[PDB]
Amino acid sequence: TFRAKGAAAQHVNKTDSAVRLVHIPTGLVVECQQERSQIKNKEIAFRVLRARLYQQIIEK
Amino acid sequence: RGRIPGRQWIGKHRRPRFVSLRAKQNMIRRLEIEAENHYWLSM
Amino acid sequence: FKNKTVLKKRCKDCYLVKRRGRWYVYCKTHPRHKQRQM
Amino acid sequence: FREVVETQEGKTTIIEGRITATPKESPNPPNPSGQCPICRWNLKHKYNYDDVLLLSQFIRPHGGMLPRKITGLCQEEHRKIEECVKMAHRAGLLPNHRPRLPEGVVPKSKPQLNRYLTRWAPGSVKPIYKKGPRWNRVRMPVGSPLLRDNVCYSRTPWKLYH
Amino acid sequence: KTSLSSPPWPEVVLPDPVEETRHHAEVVKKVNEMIVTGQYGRLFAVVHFAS
Amino acid sequence: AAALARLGLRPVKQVRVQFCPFEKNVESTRTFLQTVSSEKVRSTNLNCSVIADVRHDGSEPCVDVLFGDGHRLIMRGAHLTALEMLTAFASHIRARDAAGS
Amino acid sequence: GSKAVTRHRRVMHFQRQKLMAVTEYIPPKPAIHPSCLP
Amino acid sequence: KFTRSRIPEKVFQASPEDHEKYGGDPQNPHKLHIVTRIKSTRRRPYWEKDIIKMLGLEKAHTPQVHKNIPSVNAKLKVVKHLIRIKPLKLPQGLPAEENMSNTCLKSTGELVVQWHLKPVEQ
Amino acid sequence: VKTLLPVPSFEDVSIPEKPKLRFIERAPLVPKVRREPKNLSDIRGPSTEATEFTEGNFAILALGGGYLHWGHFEMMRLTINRSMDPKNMFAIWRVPAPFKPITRKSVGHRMGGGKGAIDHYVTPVKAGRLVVEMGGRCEFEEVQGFLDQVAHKLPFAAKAVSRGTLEKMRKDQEERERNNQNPWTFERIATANMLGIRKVLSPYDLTHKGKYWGKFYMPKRV
Amino acid sequence: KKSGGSSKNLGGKSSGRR
RNA sequence: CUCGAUGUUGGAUCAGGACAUCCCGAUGGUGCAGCCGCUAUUAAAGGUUCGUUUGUUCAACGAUUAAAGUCCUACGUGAUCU
RNA sequence: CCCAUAGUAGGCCUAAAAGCAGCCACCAAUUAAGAAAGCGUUCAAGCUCAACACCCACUACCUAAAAAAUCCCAAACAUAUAA
Ligand SMILES: [K+]
Ligand SMILES: [K+]
Ligand SMILES: [K+]
Ligand SMILES: [K+]
Ligand SMILES: [K+]
Ligand SMILES: [K+]
Ligand SMILES: [Mg+2]
Ligand SMILES: [Mg+2]
Ligand SMILES: [Mg+2]
Ligand SMILES: [Mg+2]
Ligand SMILES: [Mg+2]
Ligand SMILES: [Mg+2]
Ligand SMILES: [Mg+2]
Ligand SMILES: [Mg+2]
Ligand SMILES: [Mg+2]
Ligand SMILES: [Mg+2]
Ligand SMILES: [Mg+2]
Ligand SMILES: [Mg+2]
Ligand SMILES: [Mg+2]
Ligand SMILES: [Mg+2]
Ligand SMILES: [Mg+2]
Ligand SMILES: [Mg+2]
Ligand SMILES: [Mg+2]
Ligand SMILES: [Mg+2]
Ligand SMILES: [Mg+2]
Ligand SMILES: [Mg+2]
Ligand SMILES: [Mg+2]
Ligand SMILES: [Mg+2]
Ligand SMILES: [Mg+2]
Ligand SMILES: [Mg+2]
Ligand SMILES: [Mg+2]
Ligand SMILES: [Mg+2]
Ligand SMILES: [Zn+2]
Repeated sequence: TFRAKGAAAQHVNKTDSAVRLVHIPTGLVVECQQERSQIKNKEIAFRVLRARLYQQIIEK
Repeated sequence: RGRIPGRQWIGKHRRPRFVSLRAKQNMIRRLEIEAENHYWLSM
Repeated sequence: FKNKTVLKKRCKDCYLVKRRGRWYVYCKTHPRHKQRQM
Repeated sequence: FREVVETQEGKTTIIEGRITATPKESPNPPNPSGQCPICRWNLKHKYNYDDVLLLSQFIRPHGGMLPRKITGLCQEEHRKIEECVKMAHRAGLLPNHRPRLPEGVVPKSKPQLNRYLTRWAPGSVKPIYKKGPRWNRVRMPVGSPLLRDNVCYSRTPWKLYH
Repeated sequence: KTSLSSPPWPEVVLPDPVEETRHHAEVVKKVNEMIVTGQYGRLFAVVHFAS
Repeated sequence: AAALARLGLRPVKQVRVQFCPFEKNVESTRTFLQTVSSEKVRSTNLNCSVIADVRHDGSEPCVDVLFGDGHRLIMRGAHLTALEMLTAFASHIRARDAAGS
Repeated sequence: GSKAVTRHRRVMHFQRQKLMAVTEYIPPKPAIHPSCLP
Repeated sequence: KFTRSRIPEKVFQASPEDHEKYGGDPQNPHKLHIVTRIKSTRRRPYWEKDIIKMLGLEKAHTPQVHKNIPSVNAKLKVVKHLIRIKPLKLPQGLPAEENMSNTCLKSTGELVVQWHLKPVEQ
Repeated sequence: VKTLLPVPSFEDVSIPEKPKLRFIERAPLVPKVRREPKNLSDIRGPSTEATEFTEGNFAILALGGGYLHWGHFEMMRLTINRSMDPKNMFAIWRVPAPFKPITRKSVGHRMGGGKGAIDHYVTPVKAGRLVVEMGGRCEFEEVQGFLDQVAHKLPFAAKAVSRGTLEKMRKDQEERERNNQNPWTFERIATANMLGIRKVLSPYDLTHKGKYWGKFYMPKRV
Repeated sequence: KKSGGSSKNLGGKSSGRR
């Protein structure tokens, strides 16, 4: 969890909204900061991670 | 280092309160008085 | 030693002994059976 | 009692056992119907850690406790006397029942700290660095809980935790 | 005899009431004779006045 | 038996057990004989002879142990228990073995 | 505040707490302990 | 919800053991009560406050005499936890016109018709 | 000469065709659409149902209130089936499948906006209710090994009991109330409104008599 | 801050009939 | 609680403390031969790098190091600075 | 604590199943010991338990811990008649 990037006034300077997900076996890194809530970011970051790893298993 | 969250005597987490020896005796003393009141209201 | 809340002898050679104010499990046959009360 | 003597004469070791004088119970106990020596003399709930005259009758010459089967004490009083003996040893009230020391061993000087009613062994108790709040205070135990039923001549009961 | 065999406070034996009654009369007569002969100086009293 | 079997009877040459079975103070000696006469204890050293002498002379029981070094161990079980005699017997084995080797 | 049924043991009112202490079970105490009689 | 309390009638049925403990006579019930308030009406529901006023128990530790009748006892049962109930005793009977001014209510519940403020000669 | 004693015979006990516990589903066959209130009283007070043995001789006794969800049923079903002997033991369910709807709002939502959607189903269990009952050609010691293991994994206090132990437990409690030397009891004081104690007590305390507090049951209260 | 849902139950605001 | 004002990221400076210890110390267990590790107990005295990109906290990467610890301090500290 | 021989490696299945992968039976020698309760062996060996003997082990069969950031926190006390 880390602070996002962008012109967003005070909320980012204190709130760790951005979520970074790293899959240890594959090394893929997925980051999402679109939403103000971390949980909202975490879910979409999971969904992108699921989709990217869905291709990896197909490639696997 | 030991502090009660919020106010002491209200809330989900409260400062525990324990019944002393004289606290029990005072309640028993008033219980005996009311028991005798039950007898005198029976006649 | 492995800290434990419940001490159990894992074989016949383990023995319970109370040392330094807490209970211990010692086993000369299998040293991995040694346990410490938490 | 019985003693064991080992003598070596002519490079031959001889082990023999002999019977010494055996003390007998004082005649006419006040409570012959009692099932154990403590209650036969009406001493139940009426002795403390410092009553070494009573405690010395149930200990070995080196300070060890005697078996419950040999003494005939009940299980409840055996544990009471066992803890009282431990507190007597820590209080220095039994100087003639010191542990056996092998030849050539001389104990080193150690600080002398007077103590009594010592429930726990001094070498196995950690300091109370954090006392805690008044509603969760960490207390310092005094005496033994097995002596809670002793006859108290004061209105205030025994305080086992200080 | 153990530490808890007997109460810590020493035993107290009150005087015989038959004998003590005679002793009380002697003390009262002794004090009464002092008043007759005036063997007292300044007197202090404790009075209950106005609650 | 189990404890004595671990130490073995290597430094022991001959064990002689003398007791009068009709007496009332030979129970400890007989118990010592049972432990020594065990197959496990005797299997440690087949060169060690265990002899049980039964007499009706009324004499107090005696146990004679002869080691390879020539030293003799004599334990009189008239007022000794079986456990005490076993511990003394084991202690001498642990010492006579060290002296020989 | 908390509801009637809680996951944790809800702190009782002091008036109720004193009532619980007073109404505790007191087992009968024989004059002479049974182990001291034949 | 906190509402008024219905006391079962079994509570007010004296057992023979109770009579020996308190000395009352079921066949000769006491005619009058001696009701004294020993508890505050504060932190109590308003219906208990009103009944205390009806019984004339506004001031605590002030004895008040009430008749031992079911209607009066019904009010007492509501505030029985705030009062001490004792039977009125008449060792010398009811006061007369001659000794109306020489009466005193002792702490034992006895109303004595003579009060001389003198030690007994016996 | 060691003294031997006769052993009981189980040759008269029949074993059902399905000794193992049946599968329990997360949700009923027809999902419920009418959301229900919290209704915390379903786990408060003594249980008035499933408090007696029916077929078996051994069971798990609930010593407190709580909710059982599908996770607990799988823990009970897998442990009991694995640790039982089907040829001589059988187990049955004394609790129904999860039926009470539980609603959870979306994570991060503020208070308001109606009631959340149904998330899962739970089975309310009161104190003193049997959960799983077992029996067959076995002793209590054989089944007590794993029943206590399952009992300690329940959200409420539980203990493995038998027909004899449960009867002993109830008779011991009745003896405690009979020989209680305390002149004051919770039932006497509460029912008589002594000291005005009902101002701090609950209307349920007239029947619980101080033995129950919330979802908790206190066996030491008389 | 997330946009929440809405209650689908309307009406039911009738007063008592006395 | 504060809107008749309690000044926000990160950095600089100075650091105070916690131990749930990254390194150094003392120990138990091992599928611990040794050399390296894994895990647990104990220990907060001492130490815990320099850089490219990015406003960055992070992260990636380069070269090292006995180690480049996790957190709290009004997300420590703007009447010290940026 | 002490102690352990034997019909027999029961049959069947199985490359092998020998008390201890499955299935069936679960009888019997010896005063005493389950066609085997827990380990183990590729299968066997091997180590225990339930036996006998010895003998008053003459057992409790109710339970369980800890960590935060300025500096622990009244001082103390088990003994003289419950007020
Ligand atoms: K609070
Ligand atoms: K539980
Ligand atoms: K403001
Ligand atoms: K440091
Ligand atoms: K830059
Ligand atoms: K086999
Ligand atoms: Mg913008
Ligand atoms: Mg904008
Ligand atoms: Mg506060
Ligand atoms: Mg203690
Ligand atoms: Mg409420
Ligand atoms: Mg309506
Ligand atoms: Mg309306
Ligand atoms: Mg209408
Ligand atoms: Mg201002
Ligand atoms: Mg800074
Ligand atoms: Mg610092
Ligand atoms: Mg540490
Ligand atoms: Mg620490
Ligand atoms: Mg250092
Ligand atoms: Mg090592
Ligand atoms: Mg800041
Ligand atoms: Mg400033
Ligand atoms: Mg700044
Ligand atoms: Mg066979
Ligand atoms: Mg077979
Ligand atoms: Mg096999
Ligand atoms: Mg079989
Ligand atoms: Mg074999
Ligand atoms: Mg055996
Ligand atoms: Mg202080
Ligand atoms: Mg003060
Ligand atoms: Zn072991």
